[PDB]
Amino acid sequence: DRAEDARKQEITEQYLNFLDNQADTFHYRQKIVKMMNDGESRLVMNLDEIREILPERAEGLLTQSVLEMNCLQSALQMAINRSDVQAVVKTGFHVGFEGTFGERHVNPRTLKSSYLGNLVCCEGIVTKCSTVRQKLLTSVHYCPATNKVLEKKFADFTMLDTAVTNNNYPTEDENKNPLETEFGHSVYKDHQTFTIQELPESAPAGQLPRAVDCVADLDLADRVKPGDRVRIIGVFRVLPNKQNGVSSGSFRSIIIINHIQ
Amino acid sequence: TGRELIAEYRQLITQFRNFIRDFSTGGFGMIYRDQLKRNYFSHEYRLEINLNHLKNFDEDIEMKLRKFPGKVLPALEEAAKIVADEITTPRPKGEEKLHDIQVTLTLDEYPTSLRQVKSAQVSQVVKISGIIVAAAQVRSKATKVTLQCRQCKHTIPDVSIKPGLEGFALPRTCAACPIDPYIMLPDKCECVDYQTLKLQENPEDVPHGEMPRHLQLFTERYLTDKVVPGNRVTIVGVYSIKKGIRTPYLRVLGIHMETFTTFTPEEERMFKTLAQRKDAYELIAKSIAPSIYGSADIKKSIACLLFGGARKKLPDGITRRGDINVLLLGDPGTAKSQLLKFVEQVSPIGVYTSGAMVLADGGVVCIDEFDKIHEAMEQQTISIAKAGITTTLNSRCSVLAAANSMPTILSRFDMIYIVKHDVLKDATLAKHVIEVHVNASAAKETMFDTDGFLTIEFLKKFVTYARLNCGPRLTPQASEKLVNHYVKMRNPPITVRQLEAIVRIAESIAKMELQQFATDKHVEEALRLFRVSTIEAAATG
Amino acid sequence: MNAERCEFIAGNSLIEVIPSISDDRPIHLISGDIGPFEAGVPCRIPVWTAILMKRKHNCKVVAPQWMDVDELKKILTSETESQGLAKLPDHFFEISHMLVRDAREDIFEVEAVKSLVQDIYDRRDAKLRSSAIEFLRQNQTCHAQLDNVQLIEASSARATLEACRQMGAVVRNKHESTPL
Amino acid sequence: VCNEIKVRISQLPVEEDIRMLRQVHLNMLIRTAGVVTIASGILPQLAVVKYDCVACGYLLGPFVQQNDEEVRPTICPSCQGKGPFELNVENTVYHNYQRITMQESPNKVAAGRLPRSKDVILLGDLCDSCKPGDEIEVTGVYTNNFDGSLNYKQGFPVFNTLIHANHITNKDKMASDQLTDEDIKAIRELSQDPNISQRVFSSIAPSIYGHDDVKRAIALALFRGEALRGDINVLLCGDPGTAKSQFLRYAAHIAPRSVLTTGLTAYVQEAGAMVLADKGVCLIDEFDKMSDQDRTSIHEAMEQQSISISKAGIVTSLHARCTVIAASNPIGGRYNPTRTFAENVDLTEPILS
Ligand SMILES: [Zn+2]
Ligand SMILES: [Zn+2]
Repeated sequence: DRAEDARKQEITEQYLNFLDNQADTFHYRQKIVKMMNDGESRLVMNLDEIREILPERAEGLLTQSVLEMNCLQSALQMAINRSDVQAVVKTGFHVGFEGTFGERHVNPRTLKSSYLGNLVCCEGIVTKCSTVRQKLLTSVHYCPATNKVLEKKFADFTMLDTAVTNNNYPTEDENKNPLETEFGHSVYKDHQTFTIQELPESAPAGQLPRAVDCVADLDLADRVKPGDRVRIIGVFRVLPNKQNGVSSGSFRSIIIINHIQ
Repeated sequence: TGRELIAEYRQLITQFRNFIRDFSTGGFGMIYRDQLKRNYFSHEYRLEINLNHLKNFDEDIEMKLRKFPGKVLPALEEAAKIVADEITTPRPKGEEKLHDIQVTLTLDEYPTSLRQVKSAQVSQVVKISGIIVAAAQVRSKATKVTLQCRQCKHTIPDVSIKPGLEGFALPRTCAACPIDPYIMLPDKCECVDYQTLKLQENPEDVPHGEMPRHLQLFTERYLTDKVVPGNRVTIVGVYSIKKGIRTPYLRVLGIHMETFTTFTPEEERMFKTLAQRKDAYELIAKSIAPSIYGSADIKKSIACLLFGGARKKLPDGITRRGDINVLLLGDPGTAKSQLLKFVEQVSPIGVYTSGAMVLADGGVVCIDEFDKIHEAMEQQTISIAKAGITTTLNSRCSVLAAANSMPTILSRFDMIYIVKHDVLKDATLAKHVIEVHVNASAAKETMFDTDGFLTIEFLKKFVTYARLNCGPRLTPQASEKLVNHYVKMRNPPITVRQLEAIVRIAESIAKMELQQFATDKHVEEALRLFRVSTIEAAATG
Repeated sequence: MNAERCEFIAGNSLIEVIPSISDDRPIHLISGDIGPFEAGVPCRIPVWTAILMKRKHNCKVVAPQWMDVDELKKILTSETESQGLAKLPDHFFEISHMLVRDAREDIFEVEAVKSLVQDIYDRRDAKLRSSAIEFLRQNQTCHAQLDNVQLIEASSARATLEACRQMGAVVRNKHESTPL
Repeated sequence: VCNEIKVRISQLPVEEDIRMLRQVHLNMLIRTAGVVTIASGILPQLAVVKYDCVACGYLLGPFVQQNDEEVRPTICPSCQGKGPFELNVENTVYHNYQRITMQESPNKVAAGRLPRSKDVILLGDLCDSCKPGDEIEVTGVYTNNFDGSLNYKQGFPVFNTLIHANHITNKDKMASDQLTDEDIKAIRELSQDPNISQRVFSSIAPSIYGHDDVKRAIALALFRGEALRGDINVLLCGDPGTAKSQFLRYAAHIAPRSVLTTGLTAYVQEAGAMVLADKGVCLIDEFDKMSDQDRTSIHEAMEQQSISISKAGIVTSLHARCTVIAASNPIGGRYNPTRTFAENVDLTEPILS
């Protein structure tokens, strides 16, 4: 376990040195300054540029994508903390990717279970859309009986973070005093789902075209409508299911989006 | 009593290892050993076994494999994995991981009728024949899963799930915590592909005056995406009941199927020999529909329709069409539908019909009964704006139309014929045609055909070759004649549409000879064809 | 050089037979005298002559001592334990294939002998594959050592020679491109 | 071959209506008759069950499966405890099962009443023995059981009722098309006579007088060409009251397999008349009174002798190789001899071809 902690410290240090190099050859520090002046909260990186300076990070970022991406976003937060500009945004800062994918450029027909857990880039036509809806992230409560403030965090399978918790909404103190929600301090995020189908120029003749489901959050919501031709970058993942303690072995799969073109 | 089952399982693994190693056709020919080695180095982690070979090697394990497949078959897969490790070691660096191998079966017997699977055959291996009628999208199924307790976070790893359309039940209470406390980690499980199909019994075997029956099929890993609706198949699989009444389904163990753009130097030399011949254009026109008498200029026009002109895009972006369109008028007889069916067979892509207009990008559509679209013909596109929809459908094709008789749509057709006192010549034609039909009754009782006409299988390939390779232009001397002809006809219904149609026909004639350029010869033949076709409409009606 | 010529060279080896015919004088071959033959008394002749007599029913072939099952197991043990290629008798695979082709009546414990020979061939093939793959990642040298390789094994592996000749040109181009 | 010989019992003396069953007849043996309306597919049902004991590997059972229960054990005696249980795949036994619905015959209903209906259960070799539309007669046991949802539906403690079938006679089974040596001798002796052609031609429909052209067309169409359609197709057009339907009735009497209908192809929600008439004779009245759906489907069927169906991606086709004899009325109520047949009949030339 401690070796895993040491490796994560090493990986975050490598990404932090790449981001906040003393004379930045790739100018991502100046792009961070532009991002914080504009009030945006995600940074777009060239995977081909990471590939030159840290190829052992870049090729591992495709196969072991979850741990590498978590380490990269932690390094981005430390790089922001070194600035003289202040972190206004209550949601964290995020990363999207562009570049050369090769093996992992796919279609809804060719996305199959060998690719689960990997970063992928996929193409198609938007065929459905949910309306934008708000989702709880953290809740802040005031205890009037004791003048203390309680907080709670929430997590879900559709989020990149693997960690899980009880997800019960708190109502009482440990001393069973009642609690009051602070709506001005609790944190929510915008949420949307959609689906993409094969392009009609590529689907083989006679057969029905195949399709894939997609999840988008925060600034990526409210960007698409039906009929749009899109290229989408994200992690391909699987979702379990339960009914009365009996589980069918057939699970559902989605793409958790990082970036849209 | 688990050690007795362990003894049985290890004994089965020993016997299947001996079968894979020792079966031979004589000499050094150990067929399954060689096939497994070749598959593993081809990165296909599968093997296929014949049960009659297994029955000759050892009858008892074959009988057990048929009657208890869910118990016995994992031992065979494990034995295949062990033998593959023995064959391939020591593997090169980076390839140390040992892969997991799927075993499939074949069986030489008569298939069971789909209506006559006895209820005693549940959970046994059976062989069935039929037609695939539907095929769903590929999905993922979990093979091994990891469980964690919600409260105290104790884990159960590598819980394995049985195959097929079977669920599994989680532990009710914690092993180390309310009712049903375990959850499944999305990141630490293993998955494989699966697919669902639907099988219909063969229409030959349906009893008289009844509808066919159906059965559902389950396929896994390398048996997915092997079939399409309409295929005829024979299947070996386990007869199962889906999880006091249950519906049945078949878990597939083996499938057996019951059923251009690339050329050789021989094919190129054959095409070039025909192109080198002087009578090539007349020979192709003769080769169109030899069973139907006469109609020489119409057959020449159909050849021009098949080959088409060149297709152009100038620097300002305005494109110029290559397709050619032909219309036939007159009496409803004289084998018009048979000509359309011949063009449907010969064309590289095409459709016959009485939407349908869309479905032939780069192809040919034959329309019968045309007296039953202007945007489709000219723009190669149709558009719509009704309540709640506006779209455009775009497709490129040539059209051959047959009518039995609007003056508006006659502008859209490049060539028009009126088919129209035969009786004395028709006596000789009646003799020939009835002799053909009596010879067909007697029958009821590769460049060239026997009669010197070109074969369909050569002609179709030659058209597909020429379209992707020729692309001609006009010579300046060929261009000089058309200007004088246009001015003379217009100042003695003359339009630029007709001028461009004549240019397209001249390019189409030069395409068949595989020319770099069209000349005065091709222009004069194009002008003759245009006059002979179009002036019939000026004279008549 | 190919497998037929490898078998042709392997035919020159000597092997022991028991005749059923008899003859008085020797036979004065250009490759040296071989006779005389007495019925029921063994003698040594070339392998090609032995197969020629066996087809005409004029003799019985005596298998080599290394075709004993215990000896084959010793060879398999040494080949499994050693990192490089173990040493074998001369023309081992060729003589095995020729005798199984033409004289399998006289071999004793035929299926066990055949299976052991196939095992030895399989793992020697894997060793040669791994050595060639590890060589083709090299840039620093153009040399390798391949002790106890058989002639047919060398004949089957001539793609590596062509690959090394192609690699040398690009290495020479880089050396000529280095500035001064 | 077998394990057990079943005894079926027939000719039970007392018949009941479905309408007249009372609480007296519960657990008694009865016999009824009616028309089949709905039939399920054949499905396997549990018959004898055994279970594994997870705690010690002991096999529990056998338990004969009762009619309306989920039979399970509770204690394994070999460990004297409530060990967990699993179904034993290797020793469970199944049998075939089917469920049908039967209605009172329309002929036997009195004035202004609605017919009643019952559900019937078939097991084993009684399965697949009848179709919807068949007049059948059933012998079995009349029984009852409780249903709480039926109680909540009616508002009183009513009970569900059923008949478990024991013997069935199908009154609509056609005769066997098999010939004795006596029949073949009679056929040879008939065929030897020289007047046999006129015998056959005139003896089709002997009540109708004249119309030898129609009689000869029907006679040569009952036999078939050898085949490339081999079937010979006939169309009749005539004034109303000219007995053009009596010819179809006599053809329905004499044809080997026949479908008699009136103005026809398959239906999606089911086979149509030509599909049912495959390798038989299809007889149609009121042919001019078709819809355009009928006209298009029948033109496909006569062109290809097979009918295609497509629905939600499922694609099929069915054989319809039949001889067609059709009848129709002319335009305006009467034929006009100043006009051609193609003018008197409203069908187009692609149909009339
Ligand atoms: Zn617990
Ligand atoms: Zn027990």
